[PDB]
Amino acid sequence: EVIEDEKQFYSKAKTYWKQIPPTVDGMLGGYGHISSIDINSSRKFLQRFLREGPNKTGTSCALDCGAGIGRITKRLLLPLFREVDMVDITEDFLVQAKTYLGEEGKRVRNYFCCGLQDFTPEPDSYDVIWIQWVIGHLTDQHLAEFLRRCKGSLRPNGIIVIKDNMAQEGVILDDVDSSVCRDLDVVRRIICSAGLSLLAEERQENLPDEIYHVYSFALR
Ligand SMILES: CC(C)(NC(=O)O[C@@H]1CN2CCC1CC2)c1csc(-c2ccc(F)c(O)c2)n1
Ligand SMILES: Nc1ncnc2c1ncn2[C@@H]1O[C@H](CSCC[C@H](N)C(=O)O)[C@@H](O)[C@H]1O
Repeated sequence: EVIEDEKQFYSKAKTYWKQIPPTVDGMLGGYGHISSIDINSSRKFLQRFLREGPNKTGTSCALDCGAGIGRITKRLLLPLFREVDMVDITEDFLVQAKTYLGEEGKRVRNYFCCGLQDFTPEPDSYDVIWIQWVIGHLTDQHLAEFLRRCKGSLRPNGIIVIKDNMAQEGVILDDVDSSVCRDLDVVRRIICSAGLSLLAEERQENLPDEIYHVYSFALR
């Protein structure tokens, strides 16, 4: 109901991200000062599955969805995992990632340039599949199909993490960058509709009151 034709929905957002500077501040819509707050909370939220316990999550390989120039790949994933794959729809950001990442960018194993609605991660490949601030660009059915494909790419004890914006009441339409913001209910329905289990749900604090609410979901 909030998407009249899907072809124009994707084509408008892809054009939007072509004209965005490959800087950290451009990845977050002009909020690059919160990158340190985000990464550190994502670091804590990720130890829940990395520390000792019954079902320890591996550290062999990870997949960053959205990624951009590698803001999360550089600060969060590359320190913790041996190899990291990146996937994005904007080729410019992946090219600029080779510079932004630096010496450690040599451990980035693959750069995929295509949309999540068309991306199929290899099975039995990743210990962590990080999906941050990008789900608002997919349709409700493509997001469920994508999460269904990610489940088959997880290694034993692997997890899927979704950290994106959540609306307070209703679906908020942002035609500035061609994205939809959803509430916790529709997201959890889509998550459950892919056959995934809720393992943890945490809300990011220490955030400006102008941006949306941000929640993290741990799935497998
Ligand atoms: C940092 C954050 C969370 N700000 C925010 O709250 O939104 C703001 C409202 N307005 C749009 C996005 C900024 C600036 C202008 C942000 C930046 S870019 C982004 C996003 C976009 C599209 C997506 F599909 C997605 O998953 C995520 N979120
Ligand atoms: N339909 C789509 N399929 C795959 N990636 C998309 C997409 N629409 C937007 N993106 C990517 O999602 C990012 C939007 S915000 C980038 C957030 C980034 N993942 C981070 O580390 O914080 C852009 O890099 C854009 O190229």
